[PDB]
Amino acid sequence: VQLVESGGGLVQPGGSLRLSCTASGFSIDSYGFSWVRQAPGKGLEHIGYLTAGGRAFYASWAKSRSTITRNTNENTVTLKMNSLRAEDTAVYYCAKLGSGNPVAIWGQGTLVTVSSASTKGPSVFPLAPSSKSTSGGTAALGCLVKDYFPEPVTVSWNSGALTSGVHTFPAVLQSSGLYSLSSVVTVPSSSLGTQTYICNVNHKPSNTKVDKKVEPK
Amino acid sequence: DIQMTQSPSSLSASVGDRVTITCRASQSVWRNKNVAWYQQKPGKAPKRLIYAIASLYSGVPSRFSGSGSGTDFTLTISSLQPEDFATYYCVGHYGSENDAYYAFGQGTKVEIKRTVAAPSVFIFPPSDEQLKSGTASVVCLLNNFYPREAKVSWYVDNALQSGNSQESVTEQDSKDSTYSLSSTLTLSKADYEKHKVYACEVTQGTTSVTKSFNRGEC
Repeated sequence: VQLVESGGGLVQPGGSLRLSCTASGFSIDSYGFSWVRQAPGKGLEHIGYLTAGGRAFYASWAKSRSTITRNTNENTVTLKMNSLRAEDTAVYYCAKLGSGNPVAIWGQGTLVTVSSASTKGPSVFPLAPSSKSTSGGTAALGCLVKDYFPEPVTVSWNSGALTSGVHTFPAVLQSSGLYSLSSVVTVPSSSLGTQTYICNVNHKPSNTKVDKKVEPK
Repeated sequence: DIQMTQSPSSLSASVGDRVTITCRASQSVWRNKNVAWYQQKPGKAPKRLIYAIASLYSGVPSRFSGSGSGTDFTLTISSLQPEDFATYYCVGHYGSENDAYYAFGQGTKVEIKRTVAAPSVFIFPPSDEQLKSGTASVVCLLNNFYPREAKVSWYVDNALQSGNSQESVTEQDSKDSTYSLSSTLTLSKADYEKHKVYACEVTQGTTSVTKSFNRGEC
């Protein structure tokens, strides 16, 4: 069984989000479903609940702008929220919460960024290790992912083969209103001349992927 | 209007400690039954640990247990482990003829206390590719340290910098409970090429460590 949120991404202030929750491995009318959101760094906020009986119940704050419905033929439940403001930026989750039932099902969530800015893909620069180590048997290297919008970017190393010692920092909002982050990894200093290190940067909002080989300088 | 009042808002505990998190329901929980506990780790969706007050999901370790009597609901971690770093939330459901509502607790941020660990400090010059485009990002990395508090200062030809750097910090590591931190100094290409010595100075307690490079030298 799976739940997958679709829609979302960049939305303009004053507009609406239309989020769909598609079920796979079971029927959507078999359980009731909630919509939950979480603004970046903040707590969980319940939006509304659609019973398996089809009736919608909303948290008081959300009743005036939110409509939750389901389409059995598509196997989906849908959240509509109009009159969006910056404060509506959040990861939106569809979930069977299972507070008293043994069955709980969650989606991965989808980030909705409420902004009038345009999408911008990242520039990717190496954070190169020295050929001759200056830090013992363990060297650091990475990739600077600069000037993108909206979030998120994801970074993997060697297409997922390298995960140990990786730190992908939270994005920082720059004074330009564009994001930047670095992803770094520590590796054996002896491996530099022999092991290849490639950062795989994906910025799905701009349908852009960058693969950058990071070589000693 | 149904509310779950969760305490403490945060706590610091050592590996092996017993942790108790409490949630007070503003009313009878559906049928004094619809309370669950969720655990959210950095970057992930919330994961349900406990349902129906005290039933442990089979994918969750037995170190976690839920209890409830009256309006008090309690999550107990019997022997805290490093991987338990997370924010924990209670959730309650309330039913009625014309009412089907959920309320989340505000969350409890569980931090792992551990021994002091000095950062490994690395400094990275801007790439030649970035410099061609007109900007210079200089990156200082503080890797795998504890506690979180560290003062990072930039010096350019021995002049203390102010207002031209930003920091980012990771969440506590799920295996060794350390932090890592980046400080990024941003200069125009023109300003970068007017100076030679770039240094990041990292102070924790009685120790200051400075890592430096000379522009163009390697």
